[PDB]
Amino acid sequence: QYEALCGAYAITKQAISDAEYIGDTTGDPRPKEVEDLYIMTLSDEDYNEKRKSDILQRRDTYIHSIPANSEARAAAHVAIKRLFYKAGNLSANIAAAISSIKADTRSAGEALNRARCGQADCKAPDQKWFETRSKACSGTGEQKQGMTIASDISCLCSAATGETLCSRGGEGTAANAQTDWSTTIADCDRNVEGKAPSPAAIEAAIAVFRAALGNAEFTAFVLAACVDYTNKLARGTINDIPWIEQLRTAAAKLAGVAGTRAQLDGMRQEMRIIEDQAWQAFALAT
Amino acid sequence: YENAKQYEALCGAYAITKQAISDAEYIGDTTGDPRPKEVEDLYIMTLSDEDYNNKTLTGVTEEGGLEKRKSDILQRRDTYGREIHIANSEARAAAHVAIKRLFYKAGNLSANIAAAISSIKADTRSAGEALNRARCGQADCKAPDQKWFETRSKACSGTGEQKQGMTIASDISCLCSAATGETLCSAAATGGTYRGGEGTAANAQTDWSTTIADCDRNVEGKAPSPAAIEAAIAVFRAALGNAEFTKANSRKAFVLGHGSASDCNGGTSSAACVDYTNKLARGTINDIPWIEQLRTAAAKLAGVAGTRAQLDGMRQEMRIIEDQAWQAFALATIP
Amino acid sequence: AYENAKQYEALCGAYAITKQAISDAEYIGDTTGDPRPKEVEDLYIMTLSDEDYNNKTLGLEKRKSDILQSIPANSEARAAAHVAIKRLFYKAGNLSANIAAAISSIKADTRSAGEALNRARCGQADCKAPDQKWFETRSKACSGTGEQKQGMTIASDISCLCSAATGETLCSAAATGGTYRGGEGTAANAQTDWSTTIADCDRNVEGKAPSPAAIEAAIAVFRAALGNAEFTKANSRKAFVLGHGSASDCNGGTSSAACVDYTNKLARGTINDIPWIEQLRTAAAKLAGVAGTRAQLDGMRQEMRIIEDQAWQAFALAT
Ligand SMILES: *[C@@H]1O[C@H](CO)[C@@H](O[C@@H]2O[C@H](CO)[C@@H](O)[C@H](O)[C@H]2NC(C)=O)[C@H](O)[C@H]1NC(C)=O
Ligand SMILES: *[C@@H]1O[C@H](CO)[C@@H](O)[C@H](O)[C@H]1NC(C)=O
Ligand SMILES: *[C@@H]1O[C@H](CO)[C@@H](O)[C@H](O)[C@H]1NC(C)=O
Ligand SMILES: *[C@H]1O[C@H](CO)[C@@H](O)[C@H](O)[C@H]1O
Ligand SMILES: *[C@H]1O[C@H](CO)[C@@H](O)[C@H](O)[C@H]1O
Ligand SMILES: *[C@H]1O[C@H](CO)[C@@H](O)[C@H](O)[C@H]1O
Ligand SMILES: *[C@H]1O[C@H](CO)[C@@H](O)[C@H](O)[C@H]1O
Repeated sequence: QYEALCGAYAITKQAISDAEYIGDTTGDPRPKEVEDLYIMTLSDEDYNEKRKSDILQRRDTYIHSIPANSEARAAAHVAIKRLFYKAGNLSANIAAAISSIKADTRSAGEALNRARCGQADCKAPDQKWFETRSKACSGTGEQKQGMTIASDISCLCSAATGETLCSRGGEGTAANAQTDWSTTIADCDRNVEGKAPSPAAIEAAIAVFRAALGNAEFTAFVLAACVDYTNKLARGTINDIPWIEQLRTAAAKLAGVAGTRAQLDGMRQEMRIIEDQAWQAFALAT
Repeated sequence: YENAKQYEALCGAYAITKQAISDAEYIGDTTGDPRPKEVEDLYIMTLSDEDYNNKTLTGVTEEGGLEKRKSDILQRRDTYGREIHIANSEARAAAHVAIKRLFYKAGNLSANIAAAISSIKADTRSAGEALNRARCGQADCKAPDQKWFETRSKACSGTGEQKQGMTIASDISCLCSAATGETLCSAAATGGTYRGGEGTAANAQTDWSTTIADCDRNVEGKAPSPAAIEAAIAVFRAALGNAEFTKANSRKAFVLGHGSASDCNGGTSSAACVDYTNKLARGTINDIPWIEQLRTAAAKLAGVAGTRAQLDGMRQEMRIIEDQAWQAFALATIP
Repeated sequence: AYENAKQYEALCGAYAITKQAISDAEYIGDTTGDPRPKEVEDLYIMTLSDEDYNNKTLGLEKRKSDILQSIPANSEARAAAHVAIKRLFYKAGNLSANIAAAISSIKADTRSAGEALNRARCGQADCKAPDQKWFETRSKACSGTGEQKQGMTIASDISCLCSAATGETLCSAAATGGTYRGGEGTAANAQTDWSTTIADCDRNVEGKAPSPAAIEAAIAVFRAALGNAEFTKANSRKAFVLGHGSASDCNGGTSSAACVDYTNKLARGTINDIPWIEQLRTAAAKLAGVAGTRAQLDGMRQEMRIIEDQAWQAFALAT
């Protein structure tokens, strides 16, 4: 077999790229113009920073002025005061939304890693990744079945009677599994160029796993073999078996990045709108 | 122990049909959808003494609340101080048309916003009817009764009248009901009633809410997703196969069963099968009646996502219309 | 009998998407908001000063009388509302230019996507009529014995998988190709074994607009069907074969021989390296970029309409 096992390894060894979701970062801060225009409309008390220098210069053609010190300067100010506040109070929402995405992506990254490696220590092959071959692949004494992606490449790919079909029944092959990890990866780690994670790719891998579920050897939701996920299955759902649940939790956090993406793009457009709104309000002060 | 994977596929499809599509999961918040009260309140301001009265009955905007608020709009809702919310300069009149332009546009958008909501309401209910039409033979799917199955001969083997795939239940009933019993489909999977070729849909109903137990305990608190429908078909097509049958009209890969059969309208454990060759003529699994309804529901669930994008965009225009109204209101505050 | 249909249907789904039209106009809304709003151009002349008001710097009088069904009075706003309109005027001027580039970017992206679909089905971006250039020899298209032009086209893999001597409705619900028999690659014989084999797919086509997800979905369908666990000797990776089973060659005489052994063409175990899936991915990627550019297009149209609203607010100062 050995098809969904290495496939899930590539999906767990994908690359979460926060930058490909956050995107612009240029319109996210409060537009400099709605801040420069604001100061020039501060009447004759608050205006009198080293930033007044950048304003009233850099015409960019070959841009700003102190308007009439009448009520129109304050009349324009109260118009842009909300425009100034709206950008600043929207940039915080954009920044908070970015932190939501960054938390979700890494959390989905942790779930993707914790699905394969232990916690997040996949930099080196911990021995806790692989367990005994009676309580982890058979689950007799303790119900510790099918824990990780690599916790299943031990059974059906160790012991005897196999012509690399999956490229110590009862005992623990922890070190042999550590060696079998090197042999197994050699038939893997090709990756898929690590393009990006996708919630559909997790469901597709999950669905592909459900296809290979089944075997007609001697001791129903199984994959000799020594797998028998029915040990910890409890109710038939794979929502109990660990690595499927960890993959699903990662998809749930990854599902939220698109929702914040639609919110985030529209908020940036509003900032671009608030720029154009402000210039047509500086004319209020003639 | 025999037809376990096939049940897992059908139970997966049943799960989505048992899932509910709440309308508000797509419509969302509607407190900002209507015409903003700020742009309305600003419109009463730039009106002068004339046209500002209850007796303007010939033209009234939303003054069915007997006006009243016309003079009470000038409130004091601010910070520790009171600032917000009208003389009668030429700027007052010149600001009215600027508000009137956005006052119209906000109201038009409110109608357009409501129009997109009605599209979502219709599509979701139309989609909801489709999922039901797969689980039952109706758009309601209420009582596990009322004969939404058919005879064994017609529904499982397609001998008399080609009626395979009519409902996900019929395919579940045929696959999990035979004389020979085991943990074939589920734990309590014997299905003794629906055994003979003459076995009517009543027999299936009598052993329906006994083999469907695990499925209803496994439907989780999620919502149907168009990928979930396509996923449900993927596990279904993966399980379709039984290399043993009746030669002609035995196109396998269209058989949901096991072992030598020669029939699926019988008592043998093997006859716990459904041959679709007599319905899947075109050659596609997607021609099974509950597959099309699954795809019909998934298609409608993709349509509401786009209308949601239109709905969200309209509320953005409404909100920036509210801000632009204050800009036009600042025209009047000129000496 | 039908012994490759599970493999055939996966290939037929891809052929269905390639035989589908993207309709370059479905991703555009209208040519109303795209051009510069004439009202802003109209309001430009109502405050276009009194000098340069009819001085066309190489007409203006016809446009100044065009406004017939307020007054271009010489006040401050005649030069104090023009500046606000000027700021808006060229902002919408660049915006409509960017809109035109976005439309051209969409059209170029859809054509490149549509070319890729034709490239996967046929080998060229012009799927006009069945040509011998579409297929190649068994040695190349199916068995990989002599050259590695294996996954060139879906059309060659279909002809390799659904054509052999021994074959009763091997797939396609009607007949089996009887000329592409063994070393006789005869790409012309694969052309004779084409219209008979491909007629079911020319009925499975529907009004399903070519979508990025459907292309990735059909690839998953092919992934499931990719397998032949018996096959033959070294460099015969059994997971990367598409056939009945228990063979030693591909496209020979046996129905089993109707197989495609990508082992020689494939590398790093990535099916996303067979020619047709590559093009399918290229088409899917470009189609996604169409969605992104269309999202920009509607956003730009939104900014143009608000610019026109700002024009009156700027122009209302002249009263
Ligand atoms: C894009 O917007 C800019 C905004 O300035 C336009 O630039 C002006 O174009 C007018 C055209 O008659 C010239 O007279 C000005 O000298 C330009 N000013 C500057 C600062 O560039 C420009 O025309 C717009 N369109 C394009 C294609 O650039
Ligand atoms: C924006 O936030 C400031 C405080 O940071 C607050 O004083 C102001 O009222 C807010 N205005 C808006 C429009 O949100
Ligand atoms: C819709 O727009 C038209 C434009 O003439 C306007 O007369 C009408 O009042 C608008 N709708 C509403 C509900 O205001
Ligand atoms: C299913 O039922 C048949 C007929 O009784 C039996 O022969 C098989 O052994 C069983 O699995
Ligand atoms: C399916 O049923 C047949 C008898 O029809 C039996 O021989 C097989 O063992 C069973 O799987
Ligand atoms: C190819 O399939 C045919 C069916 O027509 C069978 O007769 C052969 O044995 C097989 O190789
Ligand atoms: C495929 O063709 C081989 C040729 O030997 C035959 O043995 C198999 O029975 C058939 O399916």
